Amino acid sequence: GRVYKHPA
Amino acid sequence: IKRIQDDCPKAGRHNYIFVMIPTLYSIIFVVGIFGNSLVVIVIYFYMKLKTVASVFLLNLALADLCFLLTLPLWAVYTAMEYRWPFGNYLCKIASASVSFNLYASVFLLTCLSIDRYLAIVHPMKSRLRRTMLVAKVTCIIIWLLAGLASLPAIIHRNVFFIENTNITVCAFHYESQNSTLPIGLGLTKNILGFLFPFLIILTSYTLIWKALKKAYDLEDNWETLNDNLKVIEKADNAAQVKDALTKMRAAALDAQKARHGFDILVGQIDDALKLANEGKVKEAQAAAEQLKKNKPRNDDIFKIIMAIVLFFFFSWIPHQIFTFLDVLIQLGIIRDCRIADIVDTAMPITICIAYFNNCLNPLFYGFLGKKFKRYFLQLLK
Amino acid sequence: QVQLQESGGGLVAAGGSLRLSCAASGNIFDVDIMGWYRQAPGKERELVASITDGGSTNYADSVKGRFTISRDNAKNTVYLAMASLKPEDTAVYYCAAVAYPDIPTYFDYDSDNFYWGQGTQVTVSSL
Ligand SMILES: CC(C)CCC[C@@H](C)[C@H]1CC[C@H]2[C@@H]3CC=C4C[C@@H](O)CC[C@]4(C)[C@H]3CC[C@]12C
Repeated sequence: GRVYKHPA
Repeated sequence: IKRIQDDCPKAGRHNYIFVMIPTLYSIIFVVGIFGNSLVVIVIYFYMKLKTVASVFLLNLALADLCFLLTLPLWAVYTAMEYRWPFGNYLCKIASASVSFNLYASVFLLTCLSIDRYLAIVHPMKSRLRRTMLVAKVTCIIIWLLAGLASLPAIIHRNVFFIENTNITVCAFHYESQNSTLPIGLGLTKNILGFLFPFLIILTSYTLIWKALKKAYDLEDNWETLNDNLKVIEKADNAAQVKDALTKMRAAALDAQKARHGFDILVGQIDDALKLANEGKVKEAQAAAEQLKKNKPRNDDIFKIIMAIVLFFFFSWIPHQIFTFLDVLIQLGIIRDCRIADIVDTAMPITICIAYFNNCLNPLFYGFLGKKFKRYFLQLLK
Repeated sequence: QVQLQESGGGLVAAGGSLRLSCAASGNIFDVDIMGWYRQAPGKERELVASITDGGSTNYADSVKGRFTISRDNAKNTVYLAMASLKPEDTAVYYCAAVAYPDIPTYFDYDSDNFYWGQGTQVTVSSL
């Protein structure tokens, strides 16, 4: 799937 | 670790982001550590916590300092084009520290706004319920509710090995099927982290707005009666008396709409209007003189209430919209890799806005107090 | 600082009368709202009465119809006329006042614009 690699 | 595949690998990977965003995290770090440290030094050491608002403002700066400790980790992380070398244990703490500070800082402003509604509108009736013990128990509940809200950021935040780019990152994995992560995790940050608290913050200061308006408009009505009564005594014709007596009747009705003889004053002003209209000038001045001081007032308090609400709204509303856009991609409402790029690029921008204004909140709220402003300028002098 | 001096306490028989006074000192501007609090032995403090600069009064349900609070805005004093005193009214009565500085931002991390008094004893014997 997608990768939410942001700090929160 | 786990090896995963990224649907849109080129989303959010821009060189101007990898250069500017780490610089912004450095500006937030230096300014945040500087400002929030002085707030703790002035409150806890020069005031010794004597009010309820001081307990909230102290924990508001302590919560911001914990978030700033993890900030250098995200700076070098974004600098190395989203590469995480700090291990799987340091990411679960860092990602939780950001989610914890979001709920904690917003919950503290909610309770601090409720405290202002009670301290300004109900000073005598709400004093015995607003004590130092209540403020401390309120904060420890806020710590638990924020930690409970940041709990998924501790369980599901793992370090993944992206096979598309051979880049080791830490993130949430929005798996297409058979995903152990909750469906609407970003929805909690929307309603619980913004929508519900903002409606309480907006309601609290609106009632302060309406209360101070009824009190200030009442004083202007009495000031209109006294100033016009001096005009009648200094008048020389019936036209000047007719202008002042009409303004007094209008001011008496506004002062009445704030059980007694307000109709007696209005009726006696109407009796004086019957004389000034018939060319009688000396008779109207006698009836006006027969009928009928240093209160603090700040006409700029409405600009302050205006700035407090809009500062909380415009600081978080960029981050909360793209958070909601992240949920639409997670649920499957939108699967385009083009809109996922503009979301992955704008997310570091919105964080540099929300968390920079949030780290200045304990400093701005402190400057409202005249005593806090006194100790703050002594440390710098 | 805004100090509050209290006076008028004393020991009186049941059904008597007293008049508690409290004048505000050390303030440059007029005091906003003043009231009276009492704390019975072994019980929590409670609000008795409060009167604003406009004249609106708010009494408790246990002293309604018996106590009469008033104030003189010229001298910044508040008078609590107690009548038909009962043995339940035996408590220490405290004077409270709210005063804001010039150009008030309505924020205070030092005293919350709230000031108390020393307190005067009021005792009522049943017989
Ligand atoms: C990098 C972080 C974690 C630690 C470094 C900043 C810390 C130590 C903070 C908290 C104590 C702070 C100091 C406390 C007192 C003063 C005196 C004042 O006249 C100028 C600011 C100054 C000098 C502060 C600067 C920032 C400061 C040194």
